Amino acid sequence: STGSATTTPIDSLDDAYITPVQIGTPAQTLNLDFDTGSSDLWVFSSETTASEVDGQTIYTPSKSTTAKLLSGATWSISYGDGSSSSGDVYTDTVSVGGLTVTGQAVESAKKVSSSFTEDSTIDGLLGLAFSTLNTVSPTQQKTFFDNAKASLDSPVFTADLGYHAPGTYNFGFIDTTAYTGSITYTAVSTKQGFWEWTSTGYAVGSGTFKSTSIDGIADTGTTLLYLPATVVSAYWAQVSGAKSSSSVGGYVFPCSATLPSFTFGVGSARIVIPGDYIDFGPISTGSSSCFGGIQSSAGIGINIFGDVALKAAFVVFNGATTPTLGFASK
Repeated sequence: STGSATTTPIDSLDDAYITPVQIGTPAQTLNLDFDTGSSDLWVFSSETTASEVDGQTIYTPSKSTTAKLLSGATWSISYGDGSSSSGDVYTDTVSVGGLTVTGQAVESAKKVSSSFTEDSTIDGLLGLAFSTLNTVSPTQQKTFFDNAKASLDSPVFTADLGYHAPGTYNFGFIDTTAYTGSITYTAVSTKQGFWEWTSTGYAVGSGTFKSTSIDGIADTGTTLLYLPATVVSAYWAQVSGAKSSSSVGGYVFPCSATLPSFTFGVGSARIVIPGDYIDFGPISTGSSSCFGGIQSSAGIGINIFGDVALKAAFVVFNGATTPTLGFASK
């Protein structure tokens, strides 16, 4: 089997991407944030505290003929941005882009933090990291990908995120029309439960490539590119007037600037992030200070190749017995 679904930016900045997901019988379509940095499929639901729902579409298990309470199971998750959610669990039929999994754990939110309530465009998350990170207790559950894997034509999914445009998540096949050149594969460590890999270095604009090992995670659920302070300082030093603002919470730059590109290494291959991808616009409405898309990972404890980096590539998440990542230009 295979699946193929379009993923759409939630706003003009590409702050996140939503993908329609069918849950239950008859289908209830929710728009979920596919997150390769976590391993829970959780939704706004009929059980979510009413004051914490503001425009999201909800899953109502009582209206699904295939829903079953997973008796005694609970979940509770905290993300890198300080957001959180928790609740109980149903199993139900879940389809993505024509690929169906029966008996998928659908984590029904009873509580969500303010950042989730305030984002009306995101109806929940679909985690695509390793199932070792799934928070369901006392019986840990499998991700949609892990449950689909055995049925897929190839044990892979691919992320093809757009810049200010829709893109695609495919399951079970590699669309050879969706990228240019060849795919470079690189090793993955699953020790922390992430798609963790080591970049071979970086360049700023037209500058020379610096060969240096940068361990980090491929995380579709993180907007920005978070790298070591040395790397980030070297980037922003090439932008007149850029500075790190403790008041704003990262590097800002004059909105009048033209940003340089950023290159990262994948083995001997190179992925170029155009400068425009690094512009996250005014810090507040009407400001002439703009927020940067490359930020320091200092204090986060991991480097994160978020959407800013991933959207510059066609990315293969190879879930074979020995997992690997692949990157291609596009």
